[PDB]
This record gives sequence, C-alpha cells and structure tokens, in this order.
Amino acid sequence: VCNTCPEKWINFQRKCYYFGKGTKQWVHARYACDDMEGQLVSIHSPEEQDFLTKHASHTGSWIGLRNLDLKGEFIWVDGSHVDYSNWAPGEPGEDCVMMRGSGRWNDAFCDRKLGAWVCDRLATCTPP
Repeated sequence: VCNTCPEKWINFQRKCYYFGKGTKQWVHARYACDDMEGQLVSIHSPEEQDFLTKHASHTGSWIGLRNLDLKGEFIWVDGSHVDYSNWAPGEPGEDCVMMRGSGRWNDAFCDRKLGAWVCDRLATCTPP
C-alpha cells in the first residue's frame, strides 16, 4: 500500500501529484518542482493520463518531457523514455512539452510562460 502524500499533493496509484499555478517558463517550472522535492510530471500509462486530464488546468500545463538531443529523442526529467504517448495531431512548437486542457501533448518554446505546471513524486508506503 503506497498511498501517503505530503499536504497539498493528490495521490494516484503509487505517485503523488502537485497541480501548480503561477506563470513560469519550462525550466522555472522544473525548479519549482525540484524545490518541493518532486519533479515535473512523467506520464507512463493511459490511466495516469486520464487522472491528469481530470485534475489539470484547462489553460495548459508544463510536463516533464523535452526533446533532449534536439533531434526527436524525447526524454522525461527523471531520465525515463517515452513508452506511453498522448501527442496531439501533427505532434511532435519547439523543445519543451506542454499538456493542453484536453490532456493531449504538444511541443512548445521552452521560454513561453504557462499559467500551470504539474509535479510528481513517489507516494510513501505504510509498512505491512
């Protein structure tokens, strides 16, 4: 049972999620998550995506995905690779990834300031 989250974070499966507000460019959102002991959200299943679409800002959010090599090798901030994807039609507009209100993903310029950003961290577990 991995379901304990810090105050203000929401649990989904074995992860904790923070739905941040305030205008930030991608790297600023990256540090906002880091300084809260989390990281910009990494998405690995349709169930996780569905949960995020339900809770995320209608005006768009930064997520933890980037074209790290600038040639299409999209990597999550925690170093994990893209298995599950939720790209909008014609995606992958530049090097950082944002999630629209629909939950669908699109490339964006890293220096664009978005009003929303999502953090995740692992839920802590109650010992059996």
